[PDB]
Amino acid sequence: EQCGRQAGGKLCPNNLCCSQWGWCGSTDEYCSPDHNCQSNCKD
Repeated sequence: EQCGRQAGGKLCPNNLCCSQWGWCGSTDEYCSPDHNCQSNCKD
């Protein structure tokens, strides 16, 4: 994994959102609170 609780609490590079599953991206499945985004989230 890349970030979040699945990767030692790491933040994503380049201000990307960390999804609920520990992967870095920029779309709703990664960034939305409705999808349990972990960090660098949108709204």
